[PDB]
Amino acid sequence: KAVYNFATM
Amino acid sequence: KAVYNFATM
Amino acid sequence: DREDVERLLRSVEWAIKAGDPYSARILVELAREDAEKIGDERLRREVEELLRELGPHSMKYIETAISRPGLEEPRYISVGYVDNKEFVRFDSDAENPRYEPRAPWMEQEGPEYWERETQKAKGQEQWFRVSLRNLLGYYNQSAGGSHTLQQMSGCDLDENWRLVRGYLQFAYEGRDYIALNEDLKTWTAADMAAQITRRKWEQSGAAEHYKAYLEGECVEWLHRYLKNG
Amino acid sequence: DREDVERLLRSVEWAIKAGDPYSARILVELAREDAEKIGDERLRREVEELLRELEELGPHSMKYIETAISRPGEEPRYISVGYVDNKEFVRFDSDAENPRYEPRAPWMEQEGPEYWERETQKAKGQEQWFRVSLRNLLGYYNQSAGGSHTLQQMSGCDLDENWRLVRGYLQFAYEGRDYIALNEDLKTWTAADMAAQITRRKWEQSGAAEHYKAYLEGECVEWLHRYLKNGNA
Repeated sequence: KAVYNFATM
Repeated sequence: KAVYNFATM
Repeated sequence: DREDVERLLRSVEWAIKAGDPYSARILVELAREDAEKIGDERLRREVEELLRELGPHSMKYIETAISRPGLEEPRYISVGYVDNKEFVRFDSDAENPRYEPRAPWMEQEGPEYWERETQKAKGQEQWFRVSLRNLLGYYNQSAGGSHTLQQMSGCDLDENWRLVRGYLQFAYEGRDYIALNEDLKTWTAADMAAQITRRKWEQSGAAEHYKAYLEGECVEWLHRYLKNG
Repeated sequence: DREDVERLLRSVEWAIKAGDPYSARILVELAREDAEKIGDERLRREVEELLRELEELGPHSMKYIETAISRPGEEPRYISVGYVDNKEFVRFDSDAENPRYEPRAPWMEQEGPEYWERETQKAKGQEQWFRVSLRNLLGYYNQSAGGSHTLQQMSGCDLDENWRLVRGYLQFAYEGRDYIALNEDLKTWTAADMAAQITRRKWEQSGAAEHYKAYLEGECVEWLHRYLKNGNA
């Protein structure tokens, strides 16, 4: 199962 | 004749 | 120009080193078209050599976003691997983009699994396009060139299927940008721009979200993948 | 390690593209020694193929290509080689037994003592400038002092048929990679990365381009005129 990112760079 | 550099990096 | 192609070539090496020939191949095909219009012999040669290049357990997902001057929006690719073998894949270029199984043992996960994985990919696509726009400002570079953003995340397991290392590291223009440390608590920032990112992510507690994933759902579903194959 | 050797090889290519086989083969010999101790065959093959390329190596121009190389234990090696019409006429190398600029072409053996004593003074100043700039850059990139690091400079002029200046040059590379360059107007700078943007703000605010423009337009062209005549016969 893949990760999902929160804050953008 | 060669150049001589002024301000460093 | 040559500088665009070198950025593409750097991303190939990163893609190769992270273990994703699917994105390595799309990238080198881009670099090869560009080199043949330019007519640089050393670059043309560097494309060929990368073209030539193409127990303990692990799961990794390698994600790629590619911006080109004719692309109104970048391409977004995600490929997952279990023990260095492809098992799921998403490509924004498909007529119907969605995660799809690449291994036979994956075809027994049912509908809810696939819709949620696909939901994650659609959010990741928008995250990569926003972050690409952010990086452009950090470096004060011109939007017209080629640009890549790459991500690798997942976990390594020992002989006992126990966590040894969680990882979450990013590349920009094929160069190391920021990386979660082995403590899963702090960040290593590889250049001056990435120091802006690190500050931001430290201030909003971003590491905690990734720690929870890497030590929870990530290990847990690798175990199930390991028993399904 | 592998990363150190890659920097050396990038510096080889920069030297080749700049037109200095002398710094190029010095650099690539260091790469060959390094890659034999690591034992990586891909690396060994890269070094060998750059070695082949160096083996396999009107309008008028003058170039001085300068190189500083920092190595594991101390002081960096500084080299400078001058070219007229792509042919070596002078050279300095800090590793020589009494470092000094020496003639490399026969038409240069006529310049008097005062000529060489002042050229050697410039090289001595340059070597200190290069070792100070190498330290500044280490901090700019927060790198290790134990790794290999290189800093490369090319300056000079091209002339048209009436022997007038068509283009002056002054560009820098750091570990084989483009760092900063005077633009063709000889008034503005192009910086490649964010480190080079620090250097750029510094050099704009102290008027460094005016100093280099004066050279490119004056002594550089005037002494190339004298060398070309001296080499005419």
